This record gives sequence, structure tokens and C-alpha cells, in this order.
Amino acid sequence: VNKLRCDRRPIFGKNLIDLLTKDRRVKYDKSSIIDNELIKPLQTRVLDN
Amino acid sequence: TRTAAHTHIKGLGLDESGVAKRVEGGFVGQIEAREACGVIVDLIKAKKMSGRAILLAGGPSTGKTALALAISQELGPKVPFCPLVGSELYSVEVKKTETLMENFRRAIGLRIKETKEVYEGEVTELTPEDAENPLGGYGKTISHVIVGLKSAKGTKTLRLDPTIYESIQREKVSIGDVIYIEANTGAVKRVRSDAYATEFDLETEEYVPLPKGEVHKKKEIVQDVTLHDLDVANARPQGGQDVISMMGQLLKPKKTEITEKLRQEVNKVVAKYIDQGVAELIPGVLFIDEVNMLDIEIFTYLNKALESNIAPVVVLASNRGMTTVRGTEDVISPHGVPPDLIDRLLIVRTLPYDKDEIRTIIERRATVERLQVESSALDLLATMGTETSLRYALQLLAPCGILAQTSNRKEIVVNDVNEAKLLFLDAKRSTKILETSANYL
Amino acid sequence: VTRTAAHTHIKGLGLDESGVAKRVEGGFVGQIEAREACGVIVDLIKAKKMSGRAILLAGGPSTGKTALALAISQELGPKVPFCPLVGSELYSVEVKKTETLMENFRRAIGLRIKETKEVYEEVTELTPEENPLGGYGKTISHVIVGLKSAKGTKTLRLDPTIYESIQREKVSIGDVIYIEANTGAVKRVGRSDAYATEFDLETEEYVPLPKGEVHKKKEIVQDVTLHDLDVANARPQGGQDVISMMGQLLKPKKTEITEKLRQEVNKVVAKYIDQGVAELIPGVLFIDEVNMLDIEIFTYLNKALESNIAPVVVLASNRGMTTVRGTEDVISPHGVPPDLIDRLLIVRTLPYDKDEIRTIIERRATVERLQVESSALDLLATMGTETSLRYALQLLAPCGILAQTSNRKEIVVNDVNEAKLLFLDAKRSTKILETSANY
Amino acid sequence: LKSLSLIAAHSHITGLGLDENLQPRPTSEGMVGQLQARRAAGVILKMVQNGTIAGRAVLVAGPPSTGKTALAMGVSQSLGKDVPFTAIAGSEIFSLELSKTEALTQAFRKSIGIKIKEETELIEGEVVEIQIDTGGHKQGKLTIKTTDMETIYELGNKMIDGLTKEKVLAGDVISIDKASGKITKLGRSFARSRDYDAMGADTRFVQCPEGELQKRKTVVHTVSLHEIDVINSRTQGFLALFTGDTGEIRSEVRDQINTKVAEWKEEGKAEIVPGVLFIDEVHMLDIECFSFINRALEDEFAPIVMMATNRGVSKTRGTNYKSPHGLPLDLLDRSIIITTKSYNEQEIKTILSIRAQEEEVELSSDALDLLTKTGVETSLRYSSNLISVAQQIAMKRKNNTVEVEDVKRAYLLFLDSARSVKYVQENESQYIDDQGNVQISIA
Amino acid sequence: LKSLSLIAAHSHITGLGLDENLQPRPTSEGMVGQLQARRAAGVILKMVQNGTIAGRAVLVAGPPSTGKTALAMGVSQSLGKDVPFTAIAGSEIFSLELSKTEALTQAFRKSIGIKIKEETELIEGEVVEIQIDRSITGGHKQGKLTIKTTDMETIYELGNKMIDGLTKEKVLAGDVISIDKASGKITKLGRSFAFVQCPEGELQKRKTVVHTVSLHEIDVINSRTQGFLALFTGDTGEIRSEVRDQINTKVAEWKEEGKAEIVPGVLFIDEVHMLDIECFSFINRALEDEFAPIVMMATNRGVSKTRGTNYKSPHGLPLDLLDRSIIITTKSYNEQEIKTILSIRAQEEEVELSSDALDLLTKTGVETSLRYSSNLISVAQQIAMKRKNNTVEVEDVKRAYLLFLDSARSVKYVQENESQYIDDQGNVQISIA
Ligand SMILES: Nc1ncnc2c1ncn2[C@@H]1O[C@H](COP(=O)(O)OP(=O)(O)O)[C@@H](O)[C@H]1O
Ligand SMILES: Nc1ncnc2c1ncn2[C@@H]1O[C@H](COP(=O)(O)OP(=O)(O)O)[C@@H](O)[C@H]1O
Ligand SMILES: Nc1ncnc2c1ncn2[C@@H]1O[C@H](COP(=O)(O)OP(=O)(O)O)[C@@H](O)[C@H]1O
Ligand SMILES: Nc1ncnc2c1ncn2[C@@H]1O[C@H](COP(=O)(O)OP(=O)(O)O)[C@@H](O)[C@H]1O
Ligand SMILES: [Mg+2]
Ligand SMILES: [Mg+2]
Ligand SMILES: [Mg+2]
Ligand SMILES: [Mg+2]
Repeated sequence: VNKLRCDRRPIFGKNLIDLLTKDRRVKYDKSSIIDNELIKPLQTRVLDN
Repeated sequence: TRTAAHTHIKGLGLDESGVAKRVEGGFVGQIEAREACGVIVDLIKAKKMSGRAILLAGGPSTGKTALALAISQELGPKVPFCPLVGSELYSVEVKKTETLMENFRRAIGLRIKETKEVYEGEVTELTPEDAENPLGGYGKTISHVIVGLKSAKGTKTLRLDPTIYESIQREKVSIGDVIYIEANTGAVKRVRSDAYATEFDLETEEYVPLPKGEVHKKKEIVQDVTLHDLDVANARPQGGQDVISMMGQLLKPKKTEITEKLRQEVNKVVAKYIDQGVAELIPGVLFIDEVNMLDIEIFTYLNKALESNIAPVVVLASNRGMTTVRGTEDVISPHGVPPDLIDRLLIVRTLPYDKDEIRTIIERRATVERLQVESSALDLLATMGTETSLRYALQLLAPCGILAQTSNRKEIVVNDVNEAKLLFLDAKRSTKILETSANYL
Repeated sequence: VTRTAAHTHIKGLGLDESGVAKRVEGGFVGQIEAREACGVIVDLIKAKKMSGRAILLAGGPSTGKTALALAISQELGPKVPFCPLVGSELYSVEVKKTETLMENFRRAIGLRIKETKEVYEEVTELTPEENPLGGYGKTISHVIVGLKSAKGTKTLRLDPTIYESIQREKVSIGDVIYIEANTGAVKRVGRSDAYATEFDLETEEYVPLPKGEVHKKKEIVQDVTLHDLDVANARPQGGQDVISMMGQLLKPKKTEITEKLRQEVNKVVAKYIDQGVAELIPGVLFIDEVNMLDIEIFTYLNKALESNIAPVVVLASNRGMTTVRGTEDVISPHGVPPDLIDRLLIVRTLPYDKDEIRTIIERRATVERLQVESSALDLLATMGTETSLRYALQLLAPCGILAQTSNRKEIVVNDVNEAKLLFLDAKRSTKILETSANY
Repeated sequence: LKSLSLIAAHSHITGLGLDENLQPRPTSEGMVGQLQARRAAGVILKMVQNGTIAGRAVLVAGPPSTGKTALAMGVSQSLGKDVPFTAIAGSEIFSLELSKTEALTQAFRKSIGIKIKEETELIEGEVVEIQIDTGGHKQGKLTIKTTDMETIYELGNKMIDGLTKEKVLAGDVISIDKASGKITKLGRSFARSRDYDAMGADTRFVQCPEGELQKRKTVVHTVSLHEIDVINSRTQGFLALFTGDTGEIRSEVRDQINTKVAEWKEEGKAEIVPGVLFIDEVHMLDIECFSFINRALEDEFAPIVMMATNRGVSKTRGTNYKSPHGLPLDLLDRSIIITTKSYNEQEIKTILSIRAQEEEVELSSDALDLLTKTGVETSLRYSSNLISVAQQIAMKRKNNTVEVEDVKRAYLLFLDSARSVKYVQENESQYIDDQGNVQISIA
Repeated sequence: LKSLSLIAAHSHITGLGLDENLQPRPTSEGMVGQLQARRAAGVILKMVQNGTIAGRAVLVAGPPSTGKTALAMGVSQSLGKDVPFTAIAGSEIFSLELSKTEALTQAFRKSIGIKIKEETELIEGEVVEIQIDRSITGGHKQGKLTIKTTDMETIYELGNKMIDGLTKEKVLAGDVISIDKASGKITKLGRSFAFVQCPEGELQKRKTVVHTVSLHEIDVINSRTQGFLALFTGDTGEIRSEVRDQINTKVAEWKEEGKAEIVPGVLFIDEVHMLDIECFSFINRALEDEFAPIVMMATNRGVSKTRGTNYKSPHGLPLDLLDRSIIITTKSYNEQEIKTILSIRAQEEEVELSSDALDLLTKTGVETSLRYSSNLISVAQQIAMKRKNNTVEVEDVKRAYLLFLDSARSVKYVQENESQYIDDQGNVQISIA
């Protein structure tokens, strides 16, 4: 069980979740008030047509 | 502070009435080309024409790309500016025509600027106001909701339409933590606070400080988007657990040839919005260097594309003489550009340099690289540039500085440049070595 | 009732202890120098020191190059990997040829790993479970399970998680299961055989009871290749959500495996090797008709060979001074660019002679279980020396069929003549092709 | 021996053999001769280590088997780790999923890395023995113990709502951040090892952490620009860092990443480490690739580009004309050329001795002299392989040292290129001709 | 109303400029000269507007900068909206995900419109009262409203989906609302008080709406369940033939019964000289279909080599396609015509020109190409504006002429400085000494 634990514990990730969350963060909080009409994702287009 | 073949170029060094100074903005010589590019810049800033094409031609190492970079710098970061090498249009995923159209549309920009009224602050208290029912009834009737807001230096209580109650109910507003409401559209957004942050032993709820200034706020927000972003956002889906989202996530969504209908819809809605004064159009610049690598099909499609009414201004760079156009074998044209397209654009010449101009160029480049050279080596460097090439002399500066620093010196001398000549060769001496050797060299 | 295909009459290099090649041993005849060189090469491969050595065999058609390579593979042994390929096999459609070449390059070196595991194996009884005394709405502290096995029974206590795993397996009380305490996974082997005839029918196979001690300590040794680890990391099979399994549903197409993944795999393998858990064993990559390779793959071979864990590559070619395919004005020997042949070693294969051809025909007849006459064998040898060595070996079988038809067990001269008249060779077909109007 | 190399083609080289005044020593660190090229490579190494110069094209030119790849490997080794060094060949550019320019851009982005720092605070050592009994699971308190600290923390509604999910057995070392994030399970104390007889697949026994409960740490990660682009391209792009199917990342992502990196560097949270992009056999590459490089070399985020070629006045791929080194004059203009010369007899002997020392082969004096003679008449790599072949020959003979007889046997057992060419010329009929005419029949 | 646009190359022309009996005026609607070509274009426009003849191919041939593209643009402008006009280039057919025949079929089908009329009921007015009752923890809600016009005033009570439909867009007592019974779609016409006049007339009304869609869109919709998305993402591959075969018959029955009406359009192919022989053969076969629009192809090549072959043919097209085509030829421009073209182009860009400057521009467009002077107009105006005088003089025109080179001067400079540039063999001389 000692060897099992010593093998199980070191399973570190090559790219940690913290690193990718830091890299994928957005520095701008809120903007784009009039953008629910210019964008119009086609999921809404399916209903509109 | 990293320098790479540029960053000593800051504008065209122009002047009022459009006359170029001999030495200004990191530029020496090339007066006529700089004046023509300034006229082009003025035409761009006019924002009236569409699809105007200029091609600037000349020999290698004559400042052909520097001129385009200078006009991009003069135009300012606000306007779009799309650089492109002629070999990038050949994409495995999509046909070259659609890639050209995508880069063509990416140069057109749109600025969205609008104002918003905000009541943001820390909730003091909130209470419904009971009132007589408008109709016959037996029960409490709320006609207003009183909400008090306190921020740095400001405090104010407001009476609001009771129907907004659900907005609080959905927002889990609580009392005294945060609040941030829009004025006219209604609804509420919950942005805890530092006032009670240390009060609890530990909590997984974020805290924000007291908002600064008066509770009532006028905010002007401006952003810029290229039309290509609008097209790609309209075409691409978004959302959560919908089947289309799973399909997109599981398929590695390579680029697709966006239909013309979506582009027309985007154009119509954008025109409607700019009719209301909330949006503005900003034509940009599409710079393509080494156009000799373009195929004849791309040239033919460019012929039609330049005649559209939403085309940007396209500038092209080439350094070829009488050459056969790629994709054919019997058409020989100037600059490797078919005559029909040549008839559609304006040529801008570009002349080589003189020895004194080369010396000034080398001195300026040495100054921008944090190096000290006296005339006794600067003259030798100028002679090297006139003998081998200008770019060779420009490249040889850094090894000379490193060699000087190795000998615990500060100033570049004749010995350092001679040693750099011995160590690093130019093209001519390399070819001479190749020809005189017969050992697969 | 054993099948044969142009081989299986060779089973080694026929070398003594000192490396001297006997004239007729291991199915080979002649080719003493080539056999000695190949034995030296296989000794170097067994030395397990070098990395990236390259051997190329040169000779005319039907001279023994492929036989030599197969003899090397047989001499090496089943454990050491031996990846054979044809030159045209690299031109894939799903992925670029360089990626396929690298994948086959990594498929050649192997790794033997070992791991020691404990296991428990008839279920007697099980009890699930204390007071919450906190935020536990439903508490199952521990589960007691008893197993019977054959060499005595035993009971034990185990975590709630393995109990939920058992419930996922949904085993009964009179069953035999397979629980591996390393991963905490239970596998239902099945019902108990002695619990049969409870009902007149039962779909599930009853399966006998496990033999020996219930608590088994054991060790396992497996041989894999670095390409297996690369594939496992590139396309993991784990996952329970919709996305993972639906990705498993799509066809597996080769991609461009990154260099970083290979570097990390190498680091992990080196770390495990330093502990003595596993050991690596380089193999051999064999390529036929390298003249089918173009200049791009030939150039990439220079970079691949000078790597750090490159295996031993053996190349075959029968061309002379030819243009390297992919370029139009590069005359090179064997259709291999000058730098590559500068990077490798050359082994020449000599053409056979009449007596060697006769002995080869006799050996093929013996390994094919056929009876021939001395005069018939002499005629066959003269025929082979007149047209080709392969022609007689191919023509041997129809002669046997014709002999069997007339209830005669021995190949004779008239059967050989009839086979000659019935079946033509390349020379006669060429001589009768142009002497006609219609092609 | 951290790497998995058994013995490389050139593994005896560990950096350039030069000194403080950049003068190359005659033989050190596995390099012999090539003093001028070594000095130029040392100057290049100083330039790249300086980090104030972007986008330089240096081209190493010389006849085959003169040390170009060896020189680049020495430069990479002397540069040390922590600095990216992307080594590729020309033939790898042509891909079936990405265009040539896209692959070149990805290589350029991989060539330069960034160090990004991150400051964080954690709480560790949650050996608790919780105390929760009003209504709705009131009494929100729990203890926290470690080697030097011990204290009781009250709880809020959201904290207990987070705690009930991912239940803590009140005896397991757990971690939690004050960033209003998620409490992370770490492990179990050693006191609960004997309790069961078969642990699960997610339970480990970690010792009690020592020190203080509220720890603050800075962590620095080294990430290439290409990795950032890949991560930000898709929803889960990090997997494409292993599978490799990135699929022609668009320019908007690249410019957004450029702005983000500029902001990070301005705020002091990150710093850029430039690297070196090395290209073996640059002679075989399309005119489109050179056309793209001509402009990609001028970017601010451009590494130092080293190229290797061994061709004379040859035809450039994708064209009809012949140019020196198989490169257009436009690209050759914006580069500096380091030329390697042929090798001397004494240098060949020293290289052979070094390579034999690397393989633990004991050569006789006459054996080494004969090997040097053969490597002078023929190529050097032929003798370099002959040393190992002769070592195997001698080992088969039960003799540690290699003698002249073993070397001669190896020479007559494996054929040099010239002898094979002569044999092919003398026996043209037996081999398949360029027109597919062969004479299989011996008579 | 006007869509996004700027000053394009052909923004000054609006229609062919004809008389009532197809007689072309010398200068009208932005078109100057080329009377024969204009009358032929008018005849083709009448052919298209009649809507009886199908699958006619007409070829416009002439030297560069003559007016064929302008002729096609004028035809499209005079045809007006609601009539499809699909303009493509010769190089757009080549694709990596669609075969040449498939792309040509899509281009052909994109230029035929189908219009379906339907009748919709509406109830429009100003909201007078609204009472709404939500049962908390209850699954049903009780609604009622009172809606009036200038003449009528009536109350209604609502079901289930009416309440939520009214609540997603906040409806108050000061609003003007229009309701479609069939779809239940909310439409806010404005708040009367608390800038729109109160709705008048009857409380309910009827109207007709036309849905117009291309035949290619109908084809795409029925190909696959997800094919609707391909209407925007443009990702549809090789629609099966039976789909088109069935859709043609279905459209035929719809037209015969009277539900819908079809409108043929025009397919314009610019730079048609470059196209594979496969595309030419496919066009030869597909021109004969009954559901084929009028095809207008433009070319400027002489006896040139047709792509995909090794022999030269007139106009770059095979004789097979030329046999079943009608050719309209365009001729060069007189000096007076060039002056008029320059004048109208300058008038379009709101640029004031001097008479002597206009004459010099005419001379330089006679010696060089016309497009050169047309382009020079704007840069001359920019120079004049930078000189602070809002009038283009001869000096500004000469400054622009010397600053911006011409093709002939550039060719002469290259020929006399050959060593400066890179030749066809890749040999260049960068060193001055
Ligand atoms: N007038 C100038 N002022 C400053 N730098 C110049 C000037 N002319 C040329 N250069 C230098 O020449 C280089 C530009 O070369 P360029 O002529 O653009 O090559 P190509 O024409 O092949 O694109 C730049 O590094 C720039 O420093
Ligand atoms: N020395 C040999 N002893 C026995 N059989 C041989 C010998 N040389 C060649 N052969 C036989 O000749 C047959 C064909 O030769 P092969 O190796 O296919 O020629 P190639 O080298 O052109 O591929 C093989 O089946 C092999 O068994
Ligand atoms: N100065 C040197 N020091 C050590 N080894 C060298 C040196 N020069 C060449 N070599 C040997 O030559 C080989 C490299 O040959 P190289 O010149 O790189 O071939 P190519 O020119 O085809 O790339 C290596 O195996 C190395 O052992
Ligand atoms: N009759 C005309 N009326 C107005 N403008 C014309 C006329 N003919 C040619 N042009 C102008 O000449 C330019 C060249 O267009 P055109 O000749 O139609 O295309 P192409 O050069 O492909 O033949 C256009 O910008 C157009 O405005
Ligand atoms: Mg340039
Ligand atoms: Mg073979
Ligand atoms: Mg090399
Ligand atoms: Mg036209």
C-alpha cells in the first residue's frame, strides 16, 4: 500500500487548470450594450424564420 | 525594448501643405514617394471613395514596405490596417477566393458609441409602498417601491414602478451588499461589499468597495468591430447544451465559405444602425506585399472585388520587372501583374539611394540600437553598404557591437568591422566561394 | 496441411559460433559474405548500444535481399519488434507522409514493463451500512463482504465507493466477482457453477469457482511500443459524458502528433527506467523498394536518423543508376540521394549460379513435399538458368498437380515439358507480343 | 542522462568549445576545429542571450559532413535549457491540414516563450472534526489544525452550501482559497490507513502540512506564444496541444494575444524570452515559404532564425531558374552567411578518436591510422560507422581491443559508396535500368 | 432605405437610359455613347421582363475599359429589385468542397425567385387596460385586457401562451399594440403617452404578405434537416439530384394551381474567359433546361487558349458554346465621349473642375487609358483641397500626373533600369558600386 500511494500521488497535470483559466480570462467586465441585434446567433434565426 | 528592421519609422515626416522634409520621422530621401503616400493618407481620411488601388514598385531594399508601415502609423491605431503576404491566400481549408474576400472585409471597421444612465451603489433600504387599490379589492396594493442608495459622497432615495419587483427576486439582491441598475430599460444587476467583508469569518462571496461619486452616472462607451467579426459571429453558433453547440464542439469547426445572404443582412442592419447616428463607418487599408506570388485567378477575382461599393483601399508592393504572371506561361507583364489589373491602379515609383543617404541610414540605425560609432568606422560601413548592399551593412551593426563589448570596449572601431567582415559574409562572396569549389558546395 | 508462401524454408542465417557462415544451413545456400554481414548487424542490434544505424542491401531482382531481412528478423527473436514496410506505404491520405514515417519509426522500439498487483476472488454474503452526526443525509460507513474461493474462505471490510461500484455491477449474493484493490474496481465473473439447476433455464454462463487462495499476490509483465503510449495519450478512451463517447463513435483518423507529447512520454519512460520497473528494447524498421520514396521523405530521413532514440533501419533496393523520384535531373545509385547513402552502409548481394539454383529448387521441392527425378531436376535447373530462378520455383506446383492427376507421385520430364507448354514466362510473352496486330 | 538517448549520431558535443574572450579552443566540449564558425556561433549565442535583437537571418553553408548540424546542436546545448529552441526540417512544412504559411507561423510562435508569474493564497491542513448541529443545518463552525496553528472558523450559508457537496469526512487534509472560489480536496490523514482493507481509486494518505494555515505563494510558468494561441482558439484547445489538429488559427486570436502579452509585460506580470528557430535542409522549400519568411522576419515577435544547407548553384523549388544555395536572392540579401570549410587529416583523426572514446572502443594505433586514411579517402561518416562495426567484429573474436585485421574485415564486409557505384557501373545489365530493362536470366 | 454603399466604379449609372421605343438617348441615366450595345441590352432586358423565353445565353465582347461591366450594371439597375440578378466572377466556381458542376448548378438556381402570397389577420389599437393574475405555486394564470380604437372598444380574455407572449415584451397601458392571431406575435408601434397618434378604424383588419425566396434556398432547405443552417454558414455539399428533380415538379404544381408565382432572373458571369472545359460543357447542357435564367457572360480576350485544353479559340471559349450564344460587341470611345465620361464621373464625386483642367484630363485619358484620368480626378481634388482652394486647376492635375505614374512610363522605366529589378531568371543587382 505504501508503493501504491507513492505511485498514485504524483499525477500532476502538464497544463494545470489554473494556468488555462488564467490565460482564458477576460479583462473587460461589461460592454456592448447594443450588440443583441447586430450579432443575432442563428439559433435565434431558426425560430425567427 | 526590442528592435526588428523597423520601429525607427514614425510617420512620413510630412508637413502642412504636404511637403516632405529631407530628414524627419526616421526617413531620409524618397521625397516623391512620401508625398504621394501622404496624398493617399489624406484620401483615406476623407472616407468618401471606395476600392482605390495603388501599387508601389521599386528595387529591393528601397523602403517599399517602410512606406506602407509609415502610412499605417500616420493613419492611427483607430482605423483598421490588414497586412498580408501574397502567399497567405492559399489555404487548405477554404478556396483562395473566400479567403481574399474575408481579408477584404476585415479592413472595413465600424465604431459603436453610445451613452448609458446608471444608478449604482450600496443599498441603504428597500420597502414597498402600500396604497389604495385602483379597482375594487380587499388586500394590500403596492404602487411604488422605495430604494435608497448610498455611495462615496452621495446618497439618494428613489421611488420606482413596483412591477420591477421580480428583478430583485431573480437577482437575490439582499440588503446592503451591492446594486447596479440601468435607468430606462428597468431590470437590476447584482454586482457583497468591503463593509461586511471582514465581518464574516470566511465566505465564498466576492466583495466590492463603495462606488465612487454621485449615485447617478452618465457613461459613454465606445468600441470598434470589423465587419468580418460581425459575419463570423452571425454565422457561428453560441449557447450551452443545444445539439448545434455539441456538433460544433465535436467537429473542429474549420472555416466555411460564408454565404452572400448573411453579408447582405449584416450590411442592411449596419446601414440601419448608422442611419440612427449610433454607429460610424471607418474604411481601412489592406496592404499586400509580394503580389508577384498571387495566382492569375486571384488577380481576376480582385478585378471584380475592387469594383464593389464596400471595398477598402488596397495597396500592393512588388519588386519585379518584365516577368511572367504566375499561373500562365505566355503573359509577360511589368511587376508580374496582369495588364488589366494594372490599368485599374495607380503606380508609385521608388528610387535607390546614394552613398550619403546610406551613411545617414546607418548612423540612425546605430543610434536606435544603443551603439556608439565614430566617423573612422562609419565611413568604412558606408563604403561596405555601397559595395555589398545596404541591408548587409544594417545587419553587420549588432555583431560589431557584440565584438566591441567582448573586448571590454564601448566604441565600434575599424578593427571590429573588419573582423565582422571576416566572420560573416554577404551573398556575392558566398556565390564566389560556391563557384570556385567543386565539393558539392 | 501447412501453407507456404515464397519463404518458410529459411529459418536463420546458418552461422556457427565464430560467425562463419556454413555453405548450406538454415535454408540458405551461398551468399556467404552477405550472411556474415547480416549476422554482424544482428549482433550489433543485440548489443543494445547504438541508435540510428542504417544498412542498405544492393542487388538484382531475385537475389535474396528480402530473404536476408526475414532471416535477420527470425534470428532476432519474437520479443524484439520488427516493423516491415513498403516504400509506397508511406503515402497516406489522412495525414502527411512525414507523420506516418515518424509513427512507423516509433513503432520499432519497444518497452517491457512490469507491475505487481493484488486481487480477491464465491461471494458468500455482504452487508452495507452509522449515525450521520453532521451533513450526511444518508450514511454508508463500510461494507462487509465474504468470499469463498477454493483454498479457504475469508471476510473483509471495504469502502462505500466500491459498494457503489458493486451496485453498478449489480451482482447477486451467490456469485463470483473479480475485485482489484489497486484501482478499486469489481468485475462480476458470473454466477457460481455449483449454484446451477436452481431453475430449469438461465441465460448467464454459470462458470466454475476460482482456484486457489482468495487473496492473490501476483506480478504481470507486458511488452508494448512507444507508439502505443503515444496513441493512448493522443486519443484517450476514458470518459462517461456524451462528448467523450460520441468522439469514440467517430472513425479514428491519424493526426499530427505533437513533439511535446513525445518528449513528455520519453521523460516518463526514462523516469520509470531509472527505477528498474521497465526496460527498453530497440527494434528494427525494414523498408522495401526505397526507390519508391520521393526526395522529401529521403531528406526527412536524415533528420530522423540523427535523433536520439532512432532504431536500426534496413533498406532494400534493386535499381542501378537512376533518377531519384521527385526530381528530374539527379542521377544517383540505387535511387537514393547522395547524402543518405553517405549516411548508411552498403551490403552487396551477388547473383546465383547453376548449382545453387539446382539446390534451391531441390530444397523448395523438399519443403513443398514433392517427389522429383534427377533428370527432371536437371531439366528444371537448366530451365531456370535459361529464363529465371523464380520461374522454376513457381512452375514446380503445377507440375505436382499434373503428376497427381495421372496418379503418379513423382515429377517427371514430360510433366515439366507440359507445364512449360501450358504456362509461359516473361521472355516468350514479350517475344510473342510485338509479333501480332492486336495487342 | 535525463533524456532517453542511447547514443546519438553526435552526442559527444556539449556546447561550443570557446572561452570568455570568445576565442575557440582547439578542442573542448566535444568540438574540434572550425574555429571561425565556432567564433561566429558564439557571437550569435551572445546576440540571442542579449534578447534585444529580433528577427535575424543567419545561414550556415558548407559541404556535407562538415559540422553544420553539429554546430547547431552545440549552440543549442550551450544556450542551456529554459530558452526555446525549435528544430525542424523543410519537408515537415508541407502538411495536409495546414497551409505552408500557417505551419511556418506556428513554428515562429513556438520559437519564443514567455514567463508569467501568478500570486495566490491558499489554506491547507483541514483536519477539522466539523461541528454542525434554529434550523436548516445551523451552527456553522469548524476547526482547522496544523503543526504550528490551530483555530476555529465560523461558516456562512454559501460556505456550508459548498461544503455539503464534496463531503469532507472531518479527518482529511483539505485546501481552500480566500478568493471566493472552490474548496479543493487534497487527501486523508495517515491515522485512517488501517481502518479498511481495500482503499478506493481516489483516496490517498498525505501527511499533515506544516507551517502556517494561510499561505501566499508566487508561481512562474513558462508558456510559448503558440500554446496561448491554441488555448484561446477553441473551447478546449489545450487538447490540440497533444493531438495537433489546431486547424489554421485565425488572425484575430493572434492579435488579441499580442495585445494581452503587451499588457502583461507592461504590468510586470510577464517577460518574454526569445528563442532560436533552426531549419535543417532549408534548400528544399517552396518559393511561397521564402516569400512568407521575407516578411515574417520583420515582426517584433520574431526569434533568431538559423538555417542549414549544403547545395551549390541549384534550382529553387517552385521555380525554373537556378540560384546559389537554392535560395532566392531576395531572401539571401537579408541574411549573414557562416561558411564551414573542409576537414584536415589531423582533425579527422581527432574526431575519430573522440567518437571511439564515446563508444568505449579501444583502438590500436595502427587501427586508428588506417581508419583515418579510409576517412580521408572516403567520407568521414563511413569510418565513424566502421569503428562500431569493427568493435562488434573484435567482440565476436573474444578480444577487447580492435586490431588492423578487424578493421580490414569490416572494410571488406561493408561497402563504401564509391565501390558500390563502381560495381553497379561494371554490372549495368543485372540491375534495373532507368527504362526498366533488366536481365534476370544468367544465360 | 438605401443600403450601405460608397462611391464605387459604377455608382454613376442608374439604368440603360432608353426611350419608350428602345431608342437610346446620347447621354442619359449616367450612360454615354455606345448606342448599339445599349439598344441590344434593352432588347435583352425586354426579353427578361417578358418572362417567356428561357435558357438564352448572350455574350458581351470588347476591349478592356469599354463598358461591358457598365452595361451589365445598367441592365441590373434598370431591371430593378424583386427580380434576381446573380453576378459572379469566373474564378468563383472553383472550390475545395463543391464540384464545378455543383457550384454552377447553385449559381444557376440562385437567380430564380418564387413568391408566395398569404393573408394575415391583425388586431391593432391602443391598450386601455390589462389585468393579470398569477397563482404562486400554481400552474395556470388568468388574464384579461381592454383594447380600443377611435370607433371600437372591446375586452378580451386570454389563454395560457397569450399571457407569456404579452409578458416577455412589457405591455403597459400607454402602448400601441398589434396582434396577429395566427402567430401571436407582439408588435410595439409606440407609447401614446406617459409620440404616436391613436389607431383609428376597425379594431381588426386583414392584409397580405409576400414571402419571396430563391429556388436554390428551397433546394437547400429540403436536402437535410440541418441544411437550413447552410443557408448562412454556406456549408452544404453536393445536394442529391432527386431533391432538385422533386422540387422542380413541386414548384410546377404550385405555379399551375396558383399558390405561388415564379420570376426568372439574370445570371451575370464576369471574366468568363477563364473556366475549365468541363464547366463549358456543363453550361452547354444546362442552358436547355426549362428552369434556366438568362445568362450574360463578359469577355475581353482575343484568340486565346481555353483553360483545360491546348488549343486556342476566339474569346477563349469553345466553338460548341459559341454556337448557341448571341454576341454583342462594344467599340472604343471618341475623345468627346471620353470627356463626357470624365465630366459625369467628376460630377458624381462632387468635384468641381476647371475647363482647361478637364481638357487636359481628356487629353491624358486619350493618350493613356480612360481609367487613369478617372482615378487621377480624385487625387487632383485632394491636392487642390490641401492647397486650401476648392477648385481643381491645371497645376494640381499636373502635380498628380507627375506624382502618380502610368503603366507606359513604368514599363519604360523598368526597361531602361532592368538591372535594378528582379528579372524572370531571378538575377538582381542590389549593389550600387
Ligand atoms: N528612407 C528610409 N528611412 C529609413 N529606413 C529605410 C529607408 N529606406 C529603406 N530603409 C530600410 O530598408 C528596409 C526596408 O526594405 P524594403 O525596401 O522594404 O525591402 P523590400 O522593398 O524588398 O520590401 C528597412 O529595414 C528600413 O530600415
Ligand atoms: N541463398 C539462398 N538460399 C535459399 N533461398 C534463396 C537464396 N537466395 C534467394 N533465395 C530465394 O529466392 C526467392 C526470391 O528472392 P527474393 O529475396 O524475393 O529476391 P529480392 O531480393 O529481389 O526480393 C526467395 O523466396 C528466397 O527463398
Ligand atoms: N567540429 C566537430 N566536432 C565534432 N564532431 C563533428 C564536427 N564536425 C563534424 N562532426 C561530425 O560530423 C557529423 C555532422 O555532419 P554534418 O556536417 O552535420 O552533416 P550535414 O552537413 O549533412 O548536416 C556529426 O556526426 C559529427 O560527429
Ligand atoms: N457608357 C458608359 N457610361 C458611363 N461609364 C462608362 C461607360 N463605359 C465605360 N464606363 C466606365 O469605364 C470603366 C470601365 O468599365 P467597363 O469598361 O464596363 O469594364 P471593363 O474594363 O471590364 O470592360 C467603368 O468604371 C465605367 O464607369
Ligand atoms: Mg517588404
Ligand atoms: Mg524483395
Ligand atoms: Mg544536417
Ligand atoms: Mg469589367
